[PDB]
Amino acid sequence: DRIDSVSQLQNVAETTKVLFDVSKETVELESEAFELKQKVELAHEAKAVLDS
Amino acid sequence: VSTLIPPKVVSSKNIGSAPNAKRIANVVHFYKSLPQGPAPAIKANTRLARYKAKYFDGDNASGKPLWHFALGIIAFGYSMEYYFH
Repeated sequence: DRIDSVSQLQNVAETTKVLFDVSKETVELESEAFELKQKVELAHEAKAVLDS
Repeated sequence: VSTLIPPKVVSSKNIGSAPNAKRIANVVHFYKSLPQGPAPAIKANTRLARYKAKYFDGDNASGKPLWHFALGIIAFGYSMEYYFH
């Protein structure tokens, strides 16, 4: 029981590393999303005054 | 902001509480021991050890050694009684 409880952290360590770095980088690169979102809002405002 | 890291934190985490306590007990109990019936040490002959390896062996240890001892005792006692009575 000790053997098959321990025998899990062999091929999952790389998955944990890659998921950690990917999730952290995706969370912290939200600056691009914020810039695109504000550009979209301002373009929408310009189009809005256009149809107004 | 870092996520939890279970498989990355296993240095301090052991297998429950009892399994890690008994791991040290069971790892060395099977290390320094005879493989299979090594060192029988059957050979012994020092009168007392001669009895040990001749009749007092534990493989049978029946009443035959006891009967032989009783026969020797009564044989000596016959001469003792002849001397005394």
